[PDB]
This record gives sequence, C-alpha cells and structure tokens, in this order.
Amino acid sequence: SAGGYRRKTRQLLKQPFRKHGTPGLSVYLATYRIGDYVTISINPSIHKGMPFKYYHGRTGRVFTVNPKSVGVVLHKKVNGRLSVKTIFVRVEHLKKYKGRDAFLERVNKNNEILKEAREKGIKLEYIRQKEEGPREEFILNLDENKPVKVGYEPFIKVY
Amino acid sequence: MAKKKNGTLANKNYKDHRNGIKRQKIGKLLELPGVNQKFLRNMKYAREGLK
Amino acid sequence: VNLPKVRRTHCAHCNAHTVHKVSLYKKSKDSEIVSGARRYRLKQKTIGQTKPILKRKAKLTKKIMLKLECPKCKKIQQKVCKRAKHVVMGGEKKRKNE
RNA sequence: AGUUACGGCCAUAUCUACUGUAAAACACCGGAACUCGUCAGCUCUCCGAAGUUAAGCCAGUAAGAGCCUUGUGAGUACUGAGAUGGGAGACCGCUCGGAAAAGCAAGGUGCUGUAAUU
RNA sequence: ACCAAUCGAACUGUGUGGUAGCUGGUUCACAGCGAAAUGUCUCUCAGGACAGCAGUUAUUAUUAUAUAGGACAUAGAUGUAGGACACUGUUAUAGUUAACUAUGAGAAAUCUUUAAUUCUAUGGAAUUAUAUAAAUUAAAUUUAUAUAAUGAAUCUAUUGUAUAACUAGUGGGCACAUGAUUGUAAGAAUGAUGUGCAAAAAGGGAUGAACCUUAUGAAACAUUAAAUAUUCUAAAUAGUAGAUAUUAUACCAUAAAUAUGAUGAAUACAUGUAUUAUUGUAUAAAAUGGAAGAAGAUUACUACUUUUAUGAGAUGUUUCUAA
RNA sequence: AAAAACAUAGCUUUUUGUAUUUACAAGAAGUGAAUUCUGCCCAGUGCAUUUGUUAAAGUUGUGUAAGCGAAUGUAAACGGCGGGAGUACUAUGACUCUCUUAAGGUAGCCAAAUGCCUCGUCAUUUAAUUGGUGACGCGCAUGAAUGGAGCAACGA
RNA sequence: GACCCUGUUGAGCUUGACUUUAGUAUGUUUUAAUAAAUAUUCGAAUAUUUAUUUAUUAGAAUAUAUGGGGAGUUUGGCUGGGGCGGUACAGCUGUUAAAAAGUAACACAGCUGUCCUAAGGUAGAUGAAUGAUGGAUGGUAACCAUCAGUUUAUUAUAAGGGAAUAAAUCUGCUUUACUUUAUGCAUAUGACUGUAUUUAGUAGGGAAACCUUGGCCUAGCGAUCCCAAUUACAUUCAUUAUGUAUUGGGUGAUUGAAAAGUUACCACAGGGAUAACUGGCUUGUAGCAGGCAAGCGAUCAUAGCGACUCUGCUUUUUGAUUCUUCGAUGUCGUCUCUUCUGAUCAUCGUA
Ligand SMILES: [Mg+2]
Ligand SMILES: [Mg+2]
Ligand SMILES: [Mg+2]
Ligand SMILES: [Mg+2]
Ligand SMILES: [Mg+2]
Ligand SMILES: [Mg+2]
Ligand SMILES: [Mg+2]
Ligand SMILES: [Mg+2]
Ligand SMILES: [Mg+2]
Ligand SMILES: [Mg+2]
Ligand SMILES: [Mg+2]
Ligand SMILES: [Mg+2]
Ligand SMILES: [Mg+2]
Ligand SMILES: [Mg+2]
Ligand SMILES: [Mg+2]
Ligand SMILES: [Mg+2]
Ligand SMILES: [Mg+2]
Ligand SMILES: [Mg+2]
Ligand SMILES: [Mg+2]
Ligand SMILES: [Mg+2]
Ligand SMILES: [Mg+2]
Ligand SMILES: [Mg+2]
Ligand SMILES: [Mg+2]
Ligand SMILES: [Mg+2]
Ligand SMILES: [Mg+2]
Ligand SMILES: [Mg+2]
Ligand SMILES: [Mg+2]
Ligand SMILES: [Mg+2]
Ligand SMILES: [Mg+2]
Ligand SMILES: [Mg+2]
Ligand SMILES: [Mg+2]
Ligand SMILES: [Mg+2]
Ligand SMILES: [Mg+2]
Ligand SMILES: [Mg+2]
Ligand SMILES: [Mg+2]
Ligand SMILES: [Mg+2]
Ligand SMILES: [Zn+2]
Repeated sequence: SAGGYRRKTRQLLKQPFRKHGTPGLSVYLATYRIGDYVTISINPSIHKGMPFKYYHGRTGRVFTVNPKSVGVVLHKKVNGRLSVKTIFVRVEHLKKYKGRDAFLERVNKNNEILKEAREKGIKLEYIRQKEEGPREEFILNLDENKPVKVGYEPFIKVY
Repeated sequence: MAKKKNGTLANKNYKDHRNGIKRQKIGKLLELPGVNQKFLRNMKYAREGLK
Repeated sequence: VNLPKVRRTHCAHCNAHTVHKVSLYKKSKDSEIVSGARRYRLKQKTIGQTKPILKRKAKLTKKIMLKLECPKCKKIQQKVCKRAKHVVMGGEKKRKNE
C-alpha cells in the first residue's frame, strides 16, 4: 500500500467465480467509430494496455482509431475544477454504452411524423417522454369485492 | 516541535464550492492532441482539392 | 553474468545489419591541458583549499558500458546494461542436465 | 424430420449408473511399395474397402448428485433523516422513508446461425 | 589568584546607525466588501516559495439554443453492515460399516453470497442530395471533410453569463453530534462527514467561548418561539392519583453486584403459594461553617391530558437615514 | 572555603667539554623527613642507535636527499598484571588435567577518606547502638617512587 | 531565571576532528684564484680529496619532510521534555480504511541496492503433483506397465493478482537486451523516473495469419559544475584547445554543504509551544470494605475462619498526560502552636 501503479487492488482486479480464462471472439469482432459512447471495464487477463484503476467504469467518447489503440476523452476532478483527460486503451477493455437507444429511436420516429405532416396542413404532434402527476381516478365494484375486518391481536411468546 | 497535529482534510469541500465548479469545455473533435498522423495528412489533401 | 563477443545489430551508417565486435570499457587517464585543470591549478596557489571533495559515499557497484564496432564503417557505438557484481565475457555456455 | 461440416452464448449444455436407432452419413476396420515419425506404423504420416453396428457420436429411464428458476422465510435481520425520549453504564424504545440472504417446499435438464445429403 | 572598588584576556577612541528567522511599540472620523489555521518542496519543524480562500478595476450578451453542494425517468460501477461454514485458518462430544450421519461454538489480514447509501453518463440534433483525397478495400468499397435545406422536444430555480490584469493576510487551531484505532483509564493521543467558536448581537440553561430558540441602521405599537407561573420575579397555590426517604438538574457536575417489603395490578394452582409489570428501603466512610440557585415545601415532590396568561436586533403595521 | 592543598630538606632519572660564568657547574622532570622494602611484563604507544617507498632544480642524455618502513635496546617512560574441570563419614583440595598470552597481581593491607548486596559474621564498649575499637576475607572496583608498610615529636 | 529546551548566536580549554603556519632538518643553484692527486662515465665530461695566498661583509632564491608551539572554523533532523535505543529521513505488497475517488499514529505482518546469453524472442510436441493395483532378487522408500487425477504442482524473489491445447516441462532456430518523427498515464502549479502508444526504416521465428522496443503484472529509482569515452562538422597551415548531441564517474540525511569533543569558570536573545515543585481529570499500583459457599472446626458451612471466581469506594504511596506559572510562587527533616475527619487504641452503654 505504497504509492505505485497498481496499489490496493484485491477485489477490483480479481476475475469472478467460475469465469476464469481468456476472452472470446465476440469482443474482437466489434468496431468503433468517431463520436460513439464507450464505457471502460478492465479484463484482468491481459497485461498490455491496462489503464489506471481510477477509470474503471466511466464513460467517454471516441475520437481517434489507431492500429492498436482507441482514444477516449473523459473528465477528472482536480482540486478545484473539472479537467480533460485522454487515454489510449485496447479493444478488450471496452463496452458499447447503451442508454441512447431509447433516445435515438425517438429521434427516428419523430422525424417520420414531421414528414407525413408536410403533405397535410396540420400541426405536428411530437413524441416526448411522459410525466407523472397526481393520482388519477378509478372505479371499484362492490359486487364481488367484500371488505375484510382487521383488528389487533393479543401477544404470544415464541416459546 | 511540540509534536503538533500532522494534518487534516476538513473544509476542503467547503473551499471548493465557493465559486462553483467550472467544467472545462472540450472543443471540436479531431483537434485534441494525439490524432493519427496518417489520418491527418489525407484530411489536409482532401481540403485543398475541394477549394 | 555471461556476455558474448559477437553480436549482429543494425548499423546506422551502412543502413544494414552487420556483425559487430564487443569490448569492455575503462576510464582513461586525464590530462592537464583541459580547461578544468587550468582553472584548478591557478586557484590552488592560495593558502588553503578552495574546492570540496566528496567524503561520504554509499554505492557498491557501477554499471556496464559496451562498445560495438562495425567493420565497414570502422565506427563505434555505445550501449549499457544493468548492474552486476561478477562480469565475465566469452565464457562457456550452460549444459542442460548433465 | 433428423444427421454432417464451420460456429455464437459457454453446465437447463456437467458427473455416475442401465436401455434403444429404419435409409444415408459418421465411425470402428485392412496394410507400410513411396513422403514422414518412433525403443515399439501405439500416436503422427501415406495408400486402401474383405468385416462390424460391440464401443464412440445421437436420443431415452432414475421419489439420482450437480446447476437454473418461482413461492415461503418476512415486513424478520439491517439501515438514510429527527426530538430538552428512557438508563450508573453497556445500550434500548419511538416518528417519516428504503429493504436482505442461508435454508424449506413446487417445477425444469440446452437454445440457436450459414451450407450440404436422405 | 593579582595587574587603580573591574580579570577564564584590563581601560579609552574609531570601523558602526555592526547582524538578529527573536521580545516590545507604531498617532483622525464615517461608508462598501470580507478570510485562513489545509496540499507539495525545503540542513526543514518559533521561518520561506508555489496552489487554495479575498479585494479592486475593466470589456462583452442566445455561453438562458445556457448553468445548478437539486429531483425524476433510463443505462451502469462497487464488496461495507447483515449472512454462511461451501474454499483458507479454528473447536466439544456421541454413533454406523479410514469413510458417512448428528447436536454445539467462530474469524482486522476467509467468501458459494450481498442491502440502505455514495458516485459516473444520456434526456436534441439527425436525415437527405451533391462534391474532394495522394488514406482503405476484391470492389462506389468503406473511413473522413465540405456546401444547401430541414428544429426546440422533463420538473423546479436563476436576468445575466464568460474572460483577462494587479495585489494583501494566513500555513501553533479548538468544541458539539454520528461512527472508529492505541491505551486499564483520562478535560489523553491520532484519522473520517456536518455545523460552529475563533471573527456572532439579544432571550433562556442561577453563574460558563462552543448547549437550546434566532440574521443583522435609529425608534413606537401588537403576535409568538426557547423557557416558566407559592415568594424573591412579569404571569391560574387553575385537575385526577401515588410517593415517608430532609425526596426535586437534557449536555451537567456518579453509583453497582446482592438481600427483602407494598398494591382494592395481571396469569397459573390450591383465603393463601408461584411467576410478570410498577415502586420503596438497606448496601452508601473524611478533613474551615453549607448548598434542590435560596427561603422553605408532604397539594411548591413524581407520573399522564386539556385551557389561560407572561415572555427575544424573531415575525407583522407606521415615520426617518444610507449606491 | 586556612585544609588532608602548595612549598621544603631527603631520594631518583636526563641533556651539555667551542659557557662574559666552565661538569663539587649550567638547563629539564617525578616522588616527598628518618626506619624497612621497591615483585613480573617491551605484545600496544612513545624514545634512542645502525644499514622496499619517496619532490624539485640542473645536463646532449644518465646517476645520487632527509624522512617513512625493517633490526636491537629501554618500564623510579605512558601503562598492564585471566578462566574451567576431576582427585585423599561428610566437607576441603597439598596433587593432577586443560583454553590462551606480552604477563597472568608476588611482599604486604582492609567492609579502611577505597565493599553495590550491606544496617556483612564473631567479640567488646551501653539498661538499650545503622556509631567506636579488635579479629575474618573468592577484594562490585586494594596494592608497590602514578610509591607500599609505619607514628616518636608537632597540629585553631 | 543561574537549573531545562530552542537559536543554522558566542567565548575559555583538550586532542589520533577539517584546513594551514612561525621555528627547524635535508636536497639543488648561486660560491676566491692556482697547481696536483684519486675515482666515475664515455682526448673529453662529472665527482671526491690535499696544498698556497691574491679573496673570506656571511648570506640569498626555490623544493620535500617534521610541526596543538600557534591561527580560523565546524561538530544534521524526527521524538508523548532532552540524552541512550531505533530510523516511522528514499522505494514495494496486504490490513487499519467506514461497498466511487482521497485519509493519521515510535500502529500491525513483511520485503529492497539483487540474479539471468538464457531464467530474453518465436515455432512445434505434451495429462503436471499425487493415489490405487501389480511385477526375480526388492523391503516405508530404487525401476517398469495399467487405471484415476479441476489445478493440490510449477512460474529467480516479499505479498497480492493472472495462466490447463497452458504464460509450465522438453526439441529447433536466432539476438527486437534496434535506429529515427509525434503523443499520453501515475501527476500535479511543478523537475528526474517508470511505463503504454505512433510515422518511416532494418531484422528474427513461421506454411501463413501473426508475435517481438528485455524478464507474466505491481519494487531493485539520482540535478547544476567538473572528468573520461563515441558521432558529425566549424578557422591562412600542422598539432592542440573551445562549442552542439548521447552514455559512464555521485551525493543511502536518497529534488543532493566539504566537518570531532568538553565547560561545576561560563555568556546573550528568547520559551510555560518544553522537563525538575504545588494544583487539576484518571486509578494500572497502594489502602479499606462487600456478594456466593468447596472445606477447617471431635459429629456441625456461617462461635471463629474460608479456596476457585465476582462487584465497589477513597485520594493517604507510586505511575500515565502536559491545562496554569521560566521580565522567579524560596526545596527535605526538626522545634513551637491551633483546628478538623471516622475507617475507635483506651475510657462509656448494649448484643
Ligand atoms: Mg581589582
Ligand atoms: Mg458581509
Ligand atoms: Mg512568539
Ligand atoms: Mg500566494
Ligand atoms: Mg446497486
Ligand atoms: Mg488569532
Ligand atoms: Mg448569549
Ligand atoms: Mg445549572
Ligand atoms: Mg408576581
Ligand atoms: Mg401577551
Ligand atoms: Mg428583523
Ligand atoms: Mg422586532
Ligand atoms: Mg592556619
Ligand atoms: Mg575564612
Ligand atoms: Mg604535598
Ligand atoms: Mg621516604
Ligand atoms: Mg616498545
Ligand atoms: Mg627489564
Ligand atoms: Mg595475594
Ligand atoms: Mg592503612
Ligand atoms: Mg554493634
Ligand atoms: Mg532550524
Ligand atoms: Mg567559535
Ligand atoms: Mg585551536
Ligand atoms: Mg531535536
Ligand atoms: Mg519466463
Ligand atoms: Mg513487460
Ligand atoms: Mg529531501
Ligand atoms: Mg571540580
Ligand atoms: Mg538570561
Ligand atoms: Mg503548557
Ligand atoms: Mg509550594
Ligand atoms: Mg487494588
Ligand atoms: Mg510567598
Ligand atoms: Mg517573591
Ligand atoms: Mg462509626
Ligand atoms: Zn556500418
């Protein structure tokens, strides 16, 4: 626990139970382009291209693609401000960030509603995410629903 | 010394948020240091024949 | 540590690999016409001593310097290895399980 | 509707016992004149088609072990915010919110992509 | 020991206003703004420099088509309390034919497991048509760059936001609440999160730097908070019941193991024997004459409810002064 | 602070035969009247005596210094002077064995101004003594001119 | 404040502290002429020695050695006061450490200044450790076959992490333990270092895809000035010196002065930021009491005592801490004298 490159890693760089071994082919078949969104997860079975332990699990953006490295931009919290960092990692340490898929589907579907309303004279009725407000009203039936009486009950010791 | 106090971390968080916390803006992409040199030379040649 | 006497490396002047020859390095003997000795010889004509000498030292062994030599260029290169206590060059190689 | 060549996810796809399969295929199977390999044509390599469905591959049975999943366990253990609440102390009780595991029952025992042949 | 009241290096004048990271002092009014006792380096620990916190002046608006010590919706990272004896370390005894089956005890440097919380990212740009390359492919085939057009899409708050230049003080801190390490223990020593005193007024805790109500110019009138209503002392000895011991403090200014009584209390059994809840006494020893704040109180002590009143730069209404 | 300190005669060592002065003289040191004694060690540090390493200047070029080192003397020069095992009713060890070293405290003396344990053990002095005196010795850490032993005369 | 501590403040004194010097010893060169003798080197050059008078004031310039008789100056830091002991003064792993990042103690258990021409690079082949059953001499344990064998074995080393068509054991071949343009991470406002990645060359292994910038990963890490070496060029001429670039020589107090003691004869500026005395919080130690009852007492636990264990009070011993006093609060014991407490030695009353 002195100040080194790999300090205090006992449960962060341990491979989980019944999952040892070299990774598979579905990692290597993926591609990355400039402007995507990528999270970082260390696979502790290769020793060429590991980043520092601080960046384990933070999402960034991809700006360059090299023959052996990918470039990711991030944000670190140095004493006062929020700065800008760049790192080069290998392909076996990344993962495609989901979470824009429900957003990018909403872009493609709203773009279709705008197109069909050009042929008509109506105003646009876009798709936006729902809101939750006060509790709405409902209707209960007392034909098949019977109330159950609830009351207190005397205390009984466990033995 | 008098074996004084070594050092604490109290009100480090209070001194930070006095003037807020500024977020340094990443500029336009393909301008940060470290772009592939082979990729940049072809980008330069493609712009000259354009204009 | 056993070191060889023949190593085939890239030569910058010929721009090709060529067989080199390896020799050790030792510090040569200094001279008195270099400018560091002409200052020190004239400063020391005063009562006392003017420049410090190091008195406490703690190292034990020095590094290794080598000398590769191309036959075509007749030009020398210099390379460096790690620290070691016993250095022999050109010895007999290891014998596998005899 | 099953096989056979490449696979993806990597136990619902593993382990120990018994039982079965028409056609085609997959195997076992016969030998060292040449290429290649050993102490040993055992393995590997190179030519073959008398014999056989005994094993391998595939599919089944078990109040089977193992893995996967639902319910109970249980509003129980624990915990975010609070008071001039209680006790010699160790600690415990209350208000507004969040919420478990191990067991113990019931059920399951691979899914699939491109191509070829019956 | 002595060398003119001077001697472990006499006396007089000059270099001399010798150097001091060390004690002491530093002279008029009002107005605007307002801190640190922390990180790194140092023959550094009674001192310095860089970073942080502060002040003064200046230019500019879709950097409100934007920001936030916030929330919600979605996608995720983790191995702490609880849990377990299945891996690593440990432990008591009985059985069946070394192996299996039971009932017990466990872990700062053990894990088949695993919450509350803390934190990171998205919630507007995307598509079409045309062109350029000396990259890239078996290939108009991809990867990139242009120009044209097509737009305001989660709740709340903020009229500004952003950028430069110059310069001071400080680097011995302490306390409360929550949770820890060493130590038999301490108003002991050393870390973590929040708020204070330092540098903060008035009212209440009899008195007290940090406890409880609470934001700030000069005054007058009404309403409350914290706390109190026999008398000192402004304000009802305004009710049900129990306590016999010179009883009665949130922080707060101490009491235990143990032995026995009492209720028109409860449950089981034969008016009484067993437990449970509430409560009284013994255990209880010090140095000048004493502390519920005091006199004194048994209806001024203790337990549980509803009304009335007193009471703070608090909060309302009116007058006046400050860019 | 008047003494137990200093001095003193007495004893001993050393240098100088080219002294304005001349070896019964002139310089340098230690103990401290008289009586009786003055044991062992030259490995260490010093001191004295005698035949491998080492500067400059000069010469066409070459050669030659003292000192240090080595050998021999010296302790009234500075100084030093051990430990373990068996062996003659119990007990002890004249005698024997053994590690090393420069040599292993002899003549004497003592809980003394020198002994931590310690207010040591025995006798005597007193009604009663951690005091005084006389004996004992494996002496923390006594000891021979860094002087040992000893009291006749003398002492604010 | 004379005692104690701090100050990159002093003075007297000693010496095997650092750096030097008066005095003194020994070489060389300067020294009157003349004649002769002898020796050493090759007619010549050196050296030694004797004699005469024509000199004879008696010194000068350099080098080596000796030299507390003298002269200057120094003699780290952290620290439950200082000293003695250790280094918590540089690097690395797990726990303290409280499920993002960050975090203390003279706190816990440890390691480091090394080793390797193969223990580096690459291609290929391969059930390791162990257990069961058997086989002439053969036994607990020699060698050979068969079956089982989820990582128990190995991987230079401290600990943690990783690896079963294997990063482990064998067989073959080699020197990528390279040269040049640009950028990132520990990490910062910031040097030195370690390590990932790029443009263009030259090579090794392989049928080829591919791999390779020293050790499977986290440690064995060193500025300015000066010295030595390697590669390019620069001036009227040769040889040399000076410049730019890269390595080696080193500071362990590790972002780096050249350094031994004592003061009871002592001095100055300061410190209650820091000890020796009183006071204050605490009670390990000290003192004084309690609860339960195995046993003793001729039988009988409690007339009188009481083992193994458990709960308290007091400030009367001695410790632990450093809140108040260092521009001053007069220490131990004794003499004289007053007052106070109960845990009562007698005297008084009960059982
Ligand atoms: Mg006088
Ligand atoms: Mg203000
Ligand atoms: Mg001060
Ligand atoms: Mg500053
Ligand atoms: Mg979660
Ligand atoms: Mg102050
Ligand atoms: Mg007040
Ligand atoms: Mg009070
Ligand atoms: Mg009144
Ligand atoms: Mg009123
Ligand atoms: Mg107000
Ligand atoms: Mg008011
Ligand atoms: Mg006298
Ligand atoms: Mg007198
Ligand atoms: Mg005398
Ligand atoms: Mg005599
Ligand atoms: Mg001698
Ligand atoms: Mg003799
Ligand atoms: Mg004797
Ligand atoms: Mg005597
Ligand atoms: Mg006596
Ligand atoms: Mg200092
Ligand atoms: Mg001095
Ligand atoms: Mg001196
Ligand atoms: Mg110190
Ligand atoms: Mg290896
Ligand atoms: Mg590596
Ligand atoms: Mg340093
Ligand atoms: Mg004295
Ligand atoms: Mg003074
Ligand atoms: Mg103090
Ligand atoms: Mg006193
Ligand atoms: Mg006690
Ligand atoms: Mg007084
Ligand atoms: Mg006084
Ligand atoms: Mg009494
Ligand atoms: Zn060459």
